[PDB]
Amino acid sequence: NIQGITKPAIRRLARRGGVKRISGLIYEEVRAVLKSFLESVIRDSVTYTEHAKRKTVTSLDVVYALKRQGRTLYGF
Amino acid sequence: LNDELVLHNKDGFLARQEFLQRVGSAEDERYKELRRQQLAQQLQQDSEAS
Amino acid sequence: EDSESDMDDAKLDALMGNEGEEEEDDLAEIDTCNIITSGRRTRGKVIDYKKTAEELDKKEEKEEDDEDEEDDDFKE
Amino acid sequence: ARKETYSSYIYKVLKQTHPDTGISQKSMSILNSFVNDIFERIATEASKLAAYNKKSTISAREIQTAVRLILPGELAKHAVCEGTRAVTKYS
Amino acid sequence: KETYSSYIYKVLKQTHPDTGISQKSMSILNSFVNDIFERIATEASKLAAYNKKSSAREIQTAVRLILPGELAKHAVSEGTRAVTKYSS
Amino acid sequence: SRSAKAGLTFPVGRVHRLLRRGNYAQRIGSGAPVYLTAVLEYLAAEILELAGNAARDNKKTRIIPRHLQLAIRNDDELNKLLGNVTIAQGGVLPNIHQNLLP
Amino acid sequence: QSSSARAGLQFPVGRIKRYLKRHATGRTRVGSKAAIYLTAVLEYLTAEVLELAGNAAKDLKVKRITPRHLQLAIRGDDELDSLIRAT
Amino acid sequence: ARKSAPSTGGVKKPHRYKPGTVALREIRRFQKSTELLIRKLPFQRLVREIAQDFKTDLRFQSSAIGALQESVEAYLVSLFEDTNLAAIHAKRVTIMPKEIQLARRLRGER
Repeated sequence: NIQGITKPAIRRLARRGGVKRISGLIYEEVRAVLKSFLESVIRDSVTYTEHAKRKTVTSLDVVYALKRQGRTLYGF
Repeated sequence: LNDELVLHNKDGFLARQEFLQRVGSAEDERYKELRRQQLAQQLQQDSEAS
Repeated sequence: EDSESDMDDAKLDALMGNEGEEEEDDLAEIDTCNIITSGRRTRGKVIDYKKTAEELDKKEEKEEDDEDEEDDDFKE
Repeated sequence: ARKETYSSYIYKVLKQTHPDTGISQKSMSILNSFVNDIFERIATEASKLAAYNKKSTISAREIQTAVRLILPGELAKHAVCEGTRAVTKYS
Repeated sequence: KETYSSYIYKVLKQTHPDTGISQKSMSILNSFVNDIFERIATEASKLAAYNKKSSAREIQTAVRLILPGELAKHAVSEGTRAVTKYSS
Repeated sequence: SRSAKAGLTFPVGRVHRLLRRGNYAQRIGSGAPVYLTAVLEYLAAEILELAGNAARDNKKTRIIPRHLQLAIRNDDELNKLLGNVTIAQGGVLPNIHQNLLP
Repeated sequence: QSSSARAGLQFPVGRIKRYLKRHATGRTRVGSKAAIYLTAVLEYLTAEVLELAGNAAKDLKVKRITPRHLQLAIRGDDELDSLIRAT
Repeated sequence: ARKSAPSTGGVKKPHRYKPGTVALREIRRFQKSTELLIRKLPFQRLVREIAQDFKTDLRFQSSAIGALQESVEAYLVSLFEDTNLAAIHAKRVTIMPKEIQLARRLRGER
C-alpha cells in the first residue's frame, strides 16, 4: 500500500521533528526512502524467518535484522 | 414451470459472475506479468549502469 | 613447510564430520539459486588501459617501481 | 617457530585461472587479510545464528545463510552455485 | 529461565529503595546486562585471539581497552574487591 | 550460594555458567566469575540513580520509560559510550535555536 | 583419498575446520559439511579476484598481481565494492 | 446557527490565528509526545501487503509488527532533525529536497 503513511501522518511526524514550515513537495521522496528501508527490513526478516524455516515472524527476527543493519533499537 | 428454469440457468447470473471472475484472474495475472518484467528490468539496470 | 600442513589438513578432514548428531543437509541440497551464471569458474572479463577508467567512474609503478621490485615474486 | 597460511593453495588457484600471472607480496597480504576477515565474519554469523535458532545442528546451511545475509546477490549466488556442485560431487 | 529480576530488585533497593518500577523496564535492564556482557566478552576473546592462550586480568584489560576510564577505574577497583572476597 | 561466597548482590554462578557455555576461547580463566557482573551492577546502579532523580524531578514515583531516556541522554559520557540505540517511548530532550525563538 | 581431492577442488577443508572449531560455543559445535561449503565459497571468491587481477595485470602487461589491480577489479565489480564496504 | 440551537448561534466568530506562534505551540506540544503516532492497523495492512511477494503463509506476531513500527518511527525522526539543521544552516527556514539530499549524502546512505 503506497498511501500507508498518509499526508496528515507525515505532516505530524515532521512537526514532531521540529520544522518551521514544511513544503508540499517533500513527502514523496521521504515516503520513497522509508518504503525502501521497510522493504530492506522485511526482506531481512523473511530471510531469518527461514533460518529454521519458521512459519511465523516475531520480534526476535526484526531485532536481529535491525541489529545487524547498523540502526540498533532498544526498549526490549 | 420447470424446463424454462434449466433453459435459463445455463447462462444466468452465476455463470456470468464466474466468467467475470475468470477475466479478473486473467488481468491479475497480467498485472503479475507486468510486475515481474518491471522488477527484472530494475535488476538488469542495477548492474548495467552502476 | 606445505607438506606437513597438507598432511594435517588431510588428517583433520575426517574428525569434524563425526562430532555428534550432524546428519548434514539430509543427504539433499537445493540446486543453483536463482539462475546458473557462474560459468566454468569465472567470468572471463578484462579491463582496458585508456580513459576507460573515466568511463567506469562515470558508469557507477605502484608505490614507485622500487617497491614494485621489492615485493618478491612468490615461489611455491 | 612455524607459520600457516594459504600461499601454495592461492598460487595453485591462480595458476588454474591465470597461470602466467602470479601474486605479489603486499597483494597476497591484502588477499589473506580479506579472506581471514570473510571467514571470521561467516563463522561468527553462523555461530550466533545457530544459537538464535536454539539448536546445535550446524550444517552447510549455516554457512549458506551467512553468505546470503552478509554479501550481495551476485557473489553469494555464484559461490552457492559452485559450493552446491562441489558438495554433490563430494557426496 | 534464570533472569535478573531478583538481582534488579536488589540493586533497586540498594540505589533508590523508595522508587518503583514499570512492567517493561526489567526487560530493558536485563537486555543491558546481557548485551553489555556478551559484547565485552567478544572483544576480550578477539583481543586474546592474537596472544597465545590455551580470568580477572583478561576481563579487566578488556574493560580498560574500550570502556571509558571514568568507569574503568571503578570497574578495576570493584573487580579487585570481588576477587579478594572470593579468595577470602 | 554463590552470592554469599562472593559477597555480591547479582548472581554470578548463572553468569559464569553462561560464560562457560560461551566458550569464547580455549583459555577461560574461571577465577573471576563476577567481574563482568560487578561492572554491570556499577553501570546499572549509576543509571538507576540518574533515573531515580529524573523521576523525582517530575513528581513521578514510578519510573516512566521517558524518564529512563532522559537519564540516559542527559550525560555526555553515557551518550558517548552508546548513542545508536533507540529506546521505546522516545522523545528527544527539548531544544531550540537562536533563530527560531526570539 | 583426501577429502579435499574428493570435493574436486583446490582449497583445503582442514584449515577452515581448525579455524572454525574456535567458534564453537560450549554445547554448540559445527560440522564438516559446513567447512567444506565454506572452503568452496572461499576458493570461488579467491579464484574470481585472482582472475580479475590477472586480467588487469595483462592489460598492464604485468606478470605479477598488483594491489592497485585488486582495487580496480573491486571498483569494476560493484558487488565487490559493496561487500568490502559492508565487511 | 444551522437549525434549532441554544438560542442564537455563531459563537465561533472569526478567530483565525496567524502561523508561527501556532506552529511554535504545536511543535512544543508534539515534542513532549512519546507514544506511537501513526495508525498501527494501516501499518500492519501495508506490511502484510508487502510480505507475500517473498512468500505467503509467513504469518506474523504482535511483537513483530510492534518492533518494526518502533524501528521505522524512531529512525526517521533523527533524519528530520538532520534535515532541519541543514535547512536552517542555509537561509531556508522551510524544507526543500536540497538539504534532505545533503543529509543523505553526509549520513552515509551506502
